[PDB]
Amino acid sequence: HWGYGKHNGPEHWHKDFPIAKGERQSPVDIDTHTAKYDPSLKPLSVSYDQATSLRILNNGHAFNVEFDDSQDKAVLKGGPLDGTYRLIQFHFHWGSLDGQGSEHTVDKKKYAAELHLVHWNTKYGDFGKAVQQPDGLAVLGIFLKVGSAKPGLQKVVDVLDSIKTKGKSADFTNFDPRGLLPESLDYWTYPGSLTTPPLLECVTWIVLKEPISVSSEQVLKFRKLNFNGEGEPEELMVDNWRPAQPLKNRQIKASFK
Ligand SMILES: N#Cc1ccc(S(N)(=O)=O)cc1
Ligand SMILES: N#Cc1ccc(S(N)(=O)=O)cc1
Ligand SMILES: OC[C@H]1O[C@@H](O)[C@H](O)[C@@H](O)[C@@H]1O
Ligand SMILES: OC[C@H]1O[C@@H](O)[C@H](O)[C@@H](O)[C@@H]1O
Ligand SMILES: OC[C@H]1O[C@H](O)[C@H](O)[C@@H](O)[C@@H]1O
Ligand SMILES: [Zn+2]
Repeated sequence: HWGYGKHNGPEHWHKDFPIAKGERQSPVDIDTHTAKYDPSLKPLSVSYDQATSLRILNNGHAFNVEFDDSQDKAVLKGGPLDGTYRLIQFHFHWGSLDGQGSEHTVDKKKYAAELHLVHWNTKYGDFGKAVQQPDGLAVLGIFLKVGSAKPGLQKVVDVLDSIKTKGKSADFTNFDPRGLLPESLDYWTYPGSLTTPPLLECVTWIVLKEPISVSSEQVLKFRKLNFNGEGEPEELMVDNWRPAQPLKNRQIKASFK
């Protein structure tokens, strides 16, 4: 199956997922000089005060923190979005070393990691139906740089030893995703895709300009996870990022002048 290694990584995905060479693939490089302020963007609303986290899962590619999406609790609205988008999960992509790990790049610069908060458009009723629609998903992307520790991340870090291998999960109730945000909600936005197979072209990307800082110790613990299952030869879960894809017939819009 697909992965990130030399033999099943991003350069191979197109053989089973031909949309990998499609017209609005993600991630992309964000050229900050060509991005244009867009006055048509409405204020962005990240409304996570009633979020209900449930569980954390090592799925063999990353770890997902899953939320109750059975009703409107944690939602994302405004900005480029038409309607209400419910938070379903978040996960990260990261590197083997601090100089790489992000999926999006900013003027070609790679960050140490990238957080994706994944939301689906409630007009479509369920996630599976949303991923059959051009505007089915919205992903809020946040860059991580290494510096001071992020207190709102430490609970995540500290549970990772209990989900080291593929298929392991743990209870992860009462986690507040608001502690993962930076101060500013300035962002870039463009239409794109899932960055992992099945690579579906359903996503409105909203990428925050301000990174969060995490400590070296925090990201080092991400890198102790395993891609493999229990009992199998250890393959450290590192470099689980897709490189930037061609922009093609797209423009990146900025929320800020
Ligand atoms: N054996 C094998 C194998 C290699 C690559 C992939 S792909 N196209 O999903 O990256 C799948 C299976
Ligand atoms: N199913 C699914 C799925 C959800 C989000 C993403 S991402 N890396 O574009 O946020 C990838 C796959
Ligand atoms: O426990 C994590 C978070 O869960 C939410 O449902 C609560 O309303 C918040 O007050 C709390 O910070
Ligand atoms: O035709 C002019 C228009 O070109 C488009 O490509 C830009 O997105 C708009 O901002 C601009 O007003
Ligand atoms: O908030 C997420 C998790 O943080 C810590 O692991 C707590 O001990 C646990 O009870 C909680 O589920
Ligand atoms: Zn992702």
